[PDB]
Amino acid sequence: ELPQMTQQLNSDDMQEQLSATVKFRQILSREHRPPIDVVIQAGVVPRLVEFMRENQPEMLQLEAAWALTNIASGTSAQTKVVVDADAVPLFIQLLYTGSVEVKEQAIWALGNVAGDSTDYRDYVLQCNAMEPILGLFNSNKPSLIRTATWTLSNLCRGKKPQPDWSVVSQALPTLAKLIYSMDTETLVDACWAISYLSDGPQEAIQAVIDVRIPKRLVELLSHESTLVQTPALRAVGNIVTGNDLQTQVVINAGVLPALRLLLSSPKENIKKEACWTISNITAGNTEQIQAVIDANLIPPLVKLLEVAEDKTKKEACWAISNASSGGLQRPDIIRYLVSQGCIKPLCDLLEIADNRIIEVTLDALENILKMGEADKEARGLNINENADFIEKAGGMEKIFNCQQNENDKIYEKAYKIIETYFGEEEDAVDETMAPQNAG
Amino acid sequence: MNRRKIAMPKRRMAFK
Repeated sequence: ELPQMTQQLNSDDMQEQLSATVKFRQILSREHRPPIDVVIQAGVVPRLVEFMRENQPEMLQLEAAWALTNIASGTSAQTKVVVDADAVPLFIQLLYTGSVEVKEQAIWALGNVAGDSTDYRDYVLQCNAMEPILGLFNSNKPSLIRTATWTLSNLCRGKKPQPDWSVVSQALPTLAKLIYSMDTETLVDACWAISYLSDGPQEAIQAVIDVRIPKRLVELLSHESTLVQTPALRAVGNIVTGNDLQTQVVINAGVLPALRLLLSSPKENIKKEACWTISNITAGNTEQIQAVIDANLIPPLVKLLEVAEDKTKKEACWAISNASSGGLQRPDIIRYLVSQGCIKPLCDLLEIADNRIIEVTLDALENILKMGEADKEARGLNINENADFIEKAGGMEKIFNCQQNENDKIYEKAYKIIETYFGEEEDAVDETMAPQNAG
Repeated sequence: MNRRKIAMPKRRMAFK
């Protein structure tokens, strides 16, 4: 019964035009195997697009837009059809004019369109949707705010390329309020949108900080739902890729104790992101490395370095290694790391199959040795305590083998460690290793 | 301070 419907939708009688649009909208709503393909191939999209113009009944506009939305929320190719019919600008102008039911349809449509790819995202923005979308967050209608937030986050999503910052940054003031919503889905989507916005240059991080977002985000790290934790954690982590002052705002908002909580999350990936986040704080200045230690984060970090999944261990190793940087100007830090038992896990990690981490791990071990060496030379002792700890943990053997690694920098640092801190007993090797090695 | 994440991802639709 479809070629009939296609003709009833062409009738100049406004009465039949509606009846037809309504029948389309209904089959297009079937839960199981919607007939989106068949309806598209009957050529009726452009006809439905016309039914959304200003010069049309409020009741017809609704049904046409609802039908099209059902199409645009299908496959990437069925969304493409709706976009190629120039439906976006009419969806957009319906956000101003239309009633609330109509607004909710168009906002959902534009969300599905904006979420298909970075091109469609830019396209929605170029068609000046930002202005009307923001205007929706007055409605005090929970389901509409929920939807508008979902769409909003899709306009911010994507790093390569980033969206036009001068446009998407206009949403910061609204989001700043949205992360106070009591509707979980809203809250979640608002946090995603912030995680995307904060994921960029120092100018973007600063925008996030200047609307006072970071205070609230830190509070949200202890929300009961991991659906909130995740994006919130991520936004906070992105802020701390920034400079020392930026990082300091998040520490000042209470992020270290919240990170403590997350280092014992049931989800492995929350723990991984938490480690990453802490590692970017121990990459910070000496006060901040001390703040990390004062928040009792080292002990769980060390525990994860020994028993966590590999991806989590690498991130934890960064956190502990970055922290030993500050050990050359504050030797208390290294002493505390050592005493917390981080030597054996760092050593055991040298055999991981990742040269990026082996390097970081050797840098951490060198810093521990340099502090152990300056410790014994400062008080006329004849032994490097830290060197003996590394030796007794089978770390000497492991560092020794790193000289048989293909990366020249790894070999060179390992060679240096064996010569400097293990002098009489373990030879360093020079370059007859012309049959190279690694992978 | 030091390191971007491996991928922005942590996107709502793709993550875990």
